[PDB]
Amino acid sequence: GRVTHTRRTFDRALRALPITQHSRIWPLYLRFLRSHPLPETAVRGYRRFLKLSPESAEEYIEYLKSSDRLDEAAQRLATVVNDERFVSKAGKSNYQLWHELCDLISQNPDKVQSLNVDAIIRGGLTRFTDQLGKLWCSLADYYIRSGHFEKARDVYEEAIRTVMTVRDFTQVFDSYAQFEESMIAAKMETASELGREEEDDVDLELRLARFEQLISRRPLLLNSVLLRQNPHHVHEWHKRVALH
Amino acid sequence: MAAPAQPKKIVAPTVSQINAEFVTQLACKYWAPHIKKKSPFDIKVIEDIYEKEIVKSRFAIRKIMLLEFSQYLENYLWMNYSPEVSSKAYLMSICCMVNEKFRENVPAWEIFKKKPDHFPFFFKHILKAALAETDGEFSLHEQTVLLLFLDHCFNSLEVDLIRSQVQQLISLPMWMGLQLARLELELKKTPKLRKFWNLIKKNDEKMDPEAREQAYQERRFLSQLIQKFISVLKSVPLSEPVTMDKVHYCERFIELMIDLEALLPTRRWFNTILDDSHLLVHCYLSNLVRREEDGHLFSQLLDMLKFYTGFEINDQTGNALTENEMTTIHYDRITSLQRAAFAHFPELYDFALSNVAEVDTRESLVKFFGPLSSNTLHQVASYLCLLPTLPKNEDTTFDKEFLLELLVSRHERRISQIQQLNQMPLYPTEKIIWDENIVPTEYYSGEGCLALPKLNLQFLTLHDYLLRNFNLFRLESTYEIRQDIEDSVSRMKPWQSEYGGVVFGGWARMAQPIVAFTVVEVAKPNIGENWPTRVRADVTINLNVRDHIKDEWEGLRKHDVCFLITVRPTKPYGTKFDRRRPFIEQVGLVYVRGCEIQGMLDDKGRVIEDGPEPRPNLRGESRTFRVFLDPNQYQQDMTNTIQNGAEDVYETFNIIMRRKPKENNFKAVLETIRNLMNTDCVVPDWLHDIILGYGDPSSAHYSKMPNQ
Amino acid sequence: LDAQGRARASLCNLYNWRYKNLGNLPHVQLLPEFSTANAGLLYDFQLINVEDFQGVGESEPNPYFYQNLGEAEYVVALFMYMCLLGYPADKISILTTYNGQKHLIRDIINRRCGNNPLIGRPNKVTTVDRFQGQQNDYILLSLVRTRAVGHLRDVRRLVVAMSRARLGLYIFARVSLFQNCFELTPAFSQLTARPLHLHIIPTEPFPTTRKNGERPSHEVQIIKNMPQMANFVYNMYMHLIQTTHHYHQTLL
Repeated sequence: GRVTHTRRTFDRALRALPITQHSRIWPLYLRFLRSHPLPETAVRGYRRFLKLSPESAEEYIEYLKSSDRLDEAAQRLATVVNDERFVSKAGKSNYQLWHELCDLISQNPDKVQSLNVDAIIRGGLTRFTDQLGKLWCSLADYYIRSGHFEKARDVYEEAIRTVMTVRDFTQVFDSYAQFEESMIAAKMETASELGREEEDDVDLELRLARFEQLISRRPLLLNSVLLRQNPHHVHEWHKRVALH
Repeated sequence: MAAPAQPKKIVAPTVSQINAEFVTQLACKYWAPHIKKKSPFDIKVIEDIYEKEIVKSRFAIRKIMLLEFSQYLENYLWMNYSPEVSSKAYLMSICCMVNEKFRENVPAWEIFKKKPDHFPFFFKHILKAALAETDGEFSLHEQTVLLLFLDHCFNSLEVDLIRSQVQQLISLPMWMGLQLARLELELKKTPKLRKFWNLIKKNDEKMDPEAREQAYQERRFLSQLIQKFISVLKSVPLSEPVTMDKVHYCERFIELMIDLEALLPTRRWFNTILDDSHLLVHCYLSNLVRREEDGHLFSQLLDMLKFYTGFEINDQTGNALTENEMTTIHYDRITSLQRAAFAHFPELYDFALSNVAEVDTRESLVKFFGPLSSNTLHQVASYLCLLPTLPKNEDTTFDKEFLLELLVSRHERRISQIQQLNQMPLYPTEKIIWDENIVPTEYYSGEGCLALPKLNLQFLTLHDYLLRNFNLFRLESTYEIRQDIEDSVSRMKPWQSEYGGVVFGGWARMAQPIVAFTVVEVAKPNIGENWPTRVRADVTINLNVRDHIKDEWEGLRKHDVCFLITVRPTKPYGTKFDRRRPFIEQVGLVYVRGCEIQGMLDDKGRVIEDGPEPRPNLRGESRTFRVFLDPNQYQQDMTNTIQNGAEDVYETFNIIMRRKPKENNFKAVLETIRNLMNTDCVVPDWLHDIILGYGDPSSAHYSKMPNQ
Repeated sequence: LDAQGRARASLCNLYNWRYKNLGNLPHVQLLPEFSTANAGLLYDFQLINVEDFQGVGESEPNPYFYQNLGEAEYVVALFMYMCLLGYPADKISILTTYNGQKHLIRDIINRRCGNNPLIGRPNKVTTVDRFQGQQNDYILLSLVRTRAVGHLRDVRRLVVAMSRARLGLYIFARVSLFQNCFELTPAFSQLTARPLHLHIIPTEPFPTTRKNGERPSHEVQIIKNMPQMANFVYNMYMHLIQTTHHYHQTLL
């Protein structure tokens, strides 16, 4: 159980010998380092191996996840996602690694702080041209957790404006309606608990009326999406007037 | 139209000219130091100097210099000054000498320490004079001198004598100039100040009436001066010829407003009064800004004023506000406005049903608020405590344009300073290099304002500190770039050919004609960037020159900064350039773009690596260099080409210029400063506040450090 | 830091008034090099008034390329005078307020001194600013200007200029211009407390045994202006050649 002396003998073995001998040392030493709440030592150890073993970056990201060092995990995986030549033991695609990057990030605005989250996902929106409505909802989710509930609404209307399929539109509509529903219910509860200031009661009436607007806009938006696909669609123009 | 008067080189007067001047004869009779037998003090001498030499010359710099050389301030004015003998001529003469000393960058305040007790009386007369009516005892030009003197005082907070007067004007009691609704709002936001405010009122109730009224004038001084300025500003005509005294008064006033906002002890109290006065809205809608010639320097100062007023700092604590805090403060403004809209105003329900991003852009705000009636707009502004409450049966006395601009500018999304900096080109262009208001010539008299940051003793934040340094370093480097262009192109002698092409009748060691230029690569933007990650171009030149010059041009290494220059000369062959005339008009310079050397190309189009010597002897006389272009400038140039139908600047280059390596390091330095603004400047806490000039300056001294 | 070890106390007084408590180290009073006078010169420092030569004061052939032929010739004439007394040329450095005067001084040296084995070339001909950090035993300084003080008026440039000399500093100037300048006055009052004409002792060769401030055993000659100086040094140079040629002829 001599943790102190075991590391010292590893550190002396690394000092004594070439990098070839280090490659023998590191499988035992990284397995040793993981077994302790000594994250600074394990971080420095893991870093060394990465330029010999890219698959170990998955093990390091998993180590950072289990150590709750998600900010470091986000930095490494964003580097990995840019380093598209990466190799995975699970065979994961670069989209899935970027997806996993956004999974950790969108959950954790508080922990992740070194990164421009907005830029990264908008970068992804340029890169992953087919996934956009899902990325907007994940970007809105990040802004919900940021407490910028209005910015979530900003992203969902921005999503509705950019979307050009009914399939993507359905996903955005359903997610935004659930968001609208959840804030309407929250506004009902908080106005009853806190006592109704006149601006607070009006705030609830606004969000309901925005939800009333949302459902009534939905036929017009649905028709508009088909007009984005084909402006020449004279039938949809007649249907638009029919709604008007 | 007479052409504007060229900046005449102020040749400072010769000893024979000095000795012949009447001012020196007065000096020799009354106060000059080398004469043992001086005449006694006579107040009429001050009046005589003021009327005949100062006012009659229209405050001519050369005459003020002669008084300064005569030691008029040190030996005659202040030493004999008393409050009982203080006249208008006496008052104004002292101010002129101080401003002259500041212009010469010599110690102005040291003379006042010989009789400090007379200065508070002296200063109060200035405050009364600064509030004098525009048609009254003091002309606008004299007031401009007073504004400049006051600006020098507000920038001189290290002098206890000056600070003791400034602190009476700029403190929490000055908020008596605020609107009552505005006052109550701010005291509710910061409940601690509400306790102090009631104490202030209770203290005013114990003062004698004369000192109370005097204190009330002082606390309202800056607010009344703004109101006075607005009267002067509204008197500026749009198309009629304006008196320069109006322009100089307005420009020096905004300078004064900038310096109050650029320093945290002053900003903390004045900004609330400044916002409530709606100064920025009044200025941006003024006829003066719409005057391209007379208002250009004023507009640059006003944009700098808009910058400091909006700065990302918590005015009460002095802490920098994060962009997340700024975003939250921005959403708080819109949420309060959407709550107000959906409660009170059925016309705004269509506005309020939109989200924040749908409304918060400047274009959207004009779109939503513009159709509304003027009475409705005022009521919105009144609820936000920006204007008094509109009576239920009265129309607004404020213009609809004022009401629209007030609501838009309060709620418009700010563009981040970092984003503006990152979008900004690092190399200067022809528009900036020869803009004499931003990059002054060697003959600049010092009479006008300059829209330049000042490295003061104190800075608002670490961000503010870096930016002011950044700008001055860039502009200083730009002045060197100007000199390098002026020297090199004059030696090359561009003249118009018979066919309308360029023929170079001369040569420059530091600049060569471009044989071919081609943009080779435009890389895609990075994550989060609206400009290319990298732009590469190839520049071909012919080095049919002397060997030592050819070795210097082939000598160019990776990261060396060069300049691409476009000249289109309109002057015939053999025309001698006159250095006293404008440079651009003589050579026909059109464009200047900076570039960075990647290296010289071999015959296969590959970059020659900077290896240890000897470099390969390349065939014949022609060389091709691969260069990096400024991606921000390239993005702007392509945007200008597409949107405005401008010509492609990159097709026009006919000269490449190199600089001396010792001086050519500026771009990489600018990148480093820019990078520092992009990084959390973790200065040690023991050192941090001292760099900003706040706190106890001795806190980092070993006797105070706990870890001694 | 309160004690300087580099210049004479008399020279230190020209710039100490900017500093709170600038004194002298003990060796500045004890070592012979600081106590011995400048050979052939009455004063350890002097401000020499240079009137307009041929009616020309300063000149400006190109913008900011200031020159003063009258001061420049006087500086080199004093330089030649010192070398003919036996001063090593590496001990003497020549300084000026402007790059334009530096070029002019070099041109005069190349024509008159550069190939002359009895005089040689001075240690440096440069601007005062570029001389910073460096020092020499003797400094000759041309202030150039006759119209305005403005580059000298920055007292920081004056403090550097006064401090370059360890043992002697001789300043050539339009005294009437600079004496009226308030900021220059605390140092210039000491300079103008001494006679404004150059006082030489031509019968005292280098090295001297006379102490600084001791009254000379020999008659002091007063040089009123540059033409008198130039003619005197030329006659002395011709005399020195004649004695050397007679010495060679008697050896033959």
